[PDB]
Amino acid sequence: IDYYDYEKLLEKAYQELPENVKHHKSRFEVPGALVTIEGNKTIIENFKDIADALNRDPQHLLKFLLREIATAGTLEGRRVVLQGRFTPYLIANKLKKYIKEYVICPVCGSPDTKIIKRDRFHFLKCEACGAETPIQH
Amino acid sequence: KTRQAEVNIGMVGHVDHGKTTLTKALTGVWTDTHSEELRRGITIKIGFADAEIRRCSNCGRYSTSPICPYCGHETEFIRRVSFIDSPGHEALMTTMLAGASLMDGAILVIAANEPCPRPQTREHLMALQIIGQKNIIIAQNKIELVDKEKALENYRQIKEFIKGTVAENAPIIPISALHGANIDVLVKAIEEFIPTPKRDSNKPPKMLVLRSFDVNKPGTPPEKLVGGVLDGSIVQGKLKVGDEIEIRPGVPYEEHGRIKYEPITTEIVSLQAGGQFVEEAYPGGLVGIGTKLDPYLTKGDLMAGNVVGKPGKLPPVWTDLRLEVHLLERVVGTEQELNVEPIKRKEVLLLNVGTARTMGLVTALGKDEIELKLQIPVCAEPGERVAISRQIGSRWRLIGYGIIKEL
Ligand SMILES: Nc1nc2c(ncn2[C@@H]2O[C@H](COP(=O)(O)OP(=O)(O)O)[C@@H](O)[C@H]2O)c(=O)[nH]1
Ligand SMILES: [Mg+2]
Ligand SMILES: [Zn+2]
Ligand SMILES: [Zn+2]
Repeated sequence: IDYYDYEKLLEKAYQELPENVKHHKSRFEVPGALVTIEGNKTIIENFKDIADALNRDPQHLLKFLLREIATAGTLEGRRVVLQGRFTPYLIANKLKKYIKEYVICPVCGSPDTKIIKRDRFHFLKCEACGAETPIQH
Repeated sequence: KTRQAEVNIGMVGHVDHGKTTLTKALTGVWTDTHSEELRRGITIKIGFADAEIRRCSNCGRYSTSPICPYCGHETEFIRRVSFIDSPGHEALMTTMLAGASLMDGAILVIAANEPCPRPQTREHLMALQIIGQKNIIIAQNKIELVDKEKALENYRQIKEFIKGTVAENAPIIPISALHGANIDVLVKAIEEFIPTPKRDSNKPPKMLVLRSFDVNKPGTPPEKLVGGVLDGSIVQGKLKVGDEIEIRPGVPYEEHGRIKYEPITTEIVSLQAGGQFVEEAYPGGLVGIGTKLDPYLTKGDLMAGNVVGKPGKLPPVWTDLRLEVHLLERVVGTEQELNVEPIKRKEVLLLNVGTARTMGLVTALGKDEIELKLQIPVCAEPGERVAISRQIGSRWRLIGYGIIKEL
């Protein structure tokens, strides 16, 4: 895809564009990543804001990351320490996926999905439609 | 050679469309010691940020990161570049006109959620136009803030804005510096456009010293603890460890006349470029030279503004200066500040050439030409562009530029 075909470039630009912001149903309160790479460690000190905006636990996300990524981190007073170096977009791309498979309903898109547990199995989901997707993916 | 920075990309655009955000986002991961990720500069408040453009071997996409942002595999080094960012619509402007010999390309960041040509955005395109910088990439940012209707209207606007300019053939990449929408497309474009030029390394060396220091600190070892160190942008040829260099204006002496700078010579001990130490540095990014000089001479950035090169082959130092004045048609500011009254005999101007900054006194007037005595000698090659800035109240406002002529 050549750089002069603005159109395609535009649609290519909106798929990467997050959910909450990309399409119809918009949880819109998700503030973008704030990344600070100090010395040899990456720190997203805007974390709380993200989780609290996604209405998801704090450590439920710390994990999803260290999963998609291979580092170690600890949460603290609304910030997070990552053991290596990660560009704001690397992280920016992982949060995108989280919202997609842990905060949105695939039948009726709704930021209102919630983590539930009705067996040792983590079926979590929707307070609006009622669909209970099995999410561990 | 080194994997050091091969080209200086200037980050220009309005003062809020997002130039600084995009820069950090792309350079954050390439700042390890004695520089937490981002800060602006000395007199040319210019700032240099390095970034390694890499290619994901698995998905095939480009980024500025070691681990593919998307798939997660290891990326491959393709090149190292350096962005020149600067908070302050003026400072950038001054830098561009003055040290146009530093940039090799520029990335015009234009916010999509505002009328295309903003007062400031025009001035840069105006500056880029004046220094013959044609290698330009346009970054329509904040695409996530305008529905596809407005976006296309903005796109069109930009197109009308650039036609008949140096950025007439520049791509218009819709991106999101915040979320990273199309950063891969962008980074890739930096390779398509703005490639490393063909430079004949054999040309005699010339470096514009941006800063000078005394890395010494009561660490106390008395042995071979480093001497004076200079940081600058090689702009011609190359410097090599073990090279004998000639600093330009030089060190001042005790009033025989009043003030007199004598050119000084020293030997290069070390060279930092790309985060490591090399035996040979080239243009692109910042270069940290280590000398055998008395740190007492470079401490406090006194050497700043000087030029380095091989003894004999350097520019001509000047004590006086005539210039081919060209006042600019500025739009940013207030009507007063705007319509610049022509320079007057005896007015005290602020001059910028290379990395040197000095006050000059207008001692002559002609037709679109003037004369000036320098407060501080400045090392310059005739034909080189000099930034001219008048005061206007408490601040210093750029009113135009002059062309170095012979007296
Ligand atoms: N929504 C959104 N905001 C952005 C984007 N890029 C930059 N910004 C915001 O625009 C403002 C900053 O632009 P900034 O970095 O200050 O611009 P500068 O003034 O040219 O230095 C900040 O609030 C940024 O976080 C983007 O892609 N999307
Ligand atoms: Mg800024
Ligand atoms: Zn649902
Ligand atoms: Zn990849």
